[PDB]
Amino acid sequence: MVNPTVFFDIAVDGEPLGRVSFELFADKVPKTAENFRALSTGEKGFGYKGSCFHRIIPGFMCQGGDFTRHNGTGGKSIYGEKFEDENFILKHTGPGILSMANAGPNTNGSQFFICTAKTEWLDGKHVVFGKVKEGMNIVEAMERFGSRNGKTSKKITIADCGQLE
Ligand SMILES: CC(=O)N1CCC[C@@H](C)C1
Repeated sequence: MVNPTVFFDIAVDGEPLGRVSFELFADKVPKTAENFRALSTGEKGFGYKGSCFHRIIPGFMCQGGDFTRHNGTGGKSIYGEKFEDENFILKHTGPGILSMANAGPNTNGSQFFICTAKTEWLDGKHVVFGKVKEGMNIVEAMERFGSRNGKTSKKITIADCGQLE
């Protein structure tokens, strides 16, 4: 087929950091890939633009996607509020993996995370659906504004986002 590609233009307290692009595995997880793709373009009237990465843990991951409450408690999918775990075919093999954040089985909304390391303990618990294609240096830069518990030292936001391919 043709896995779509989306981008995020990251900012720190408004100051431009850089662009990160992701390939979405629509071929393996079509429903999960579509949710992220649609939220990246904002076609449903809501999405990632303007939202922040509320939890960043060095050597672990960068979490974001809460465009409703903006603190890790909200966010919503394009299929209503929450949707089921599609499948656990793909694993958290290393840095760059794009996966779904959740509050337990079948509670996928809009929140997601970018791994900065292999996180195999999350395999079978979080739906992996994409991977960073370009701008891993920017993800590594974001990681420097995080902390051990996850609280960020500065506001890391998605200044702009959309579809590339
Ligand atoms: C609860 C949840 O979805 N997440 C995202 C992945 C890393 C976890 C510590 C938190």
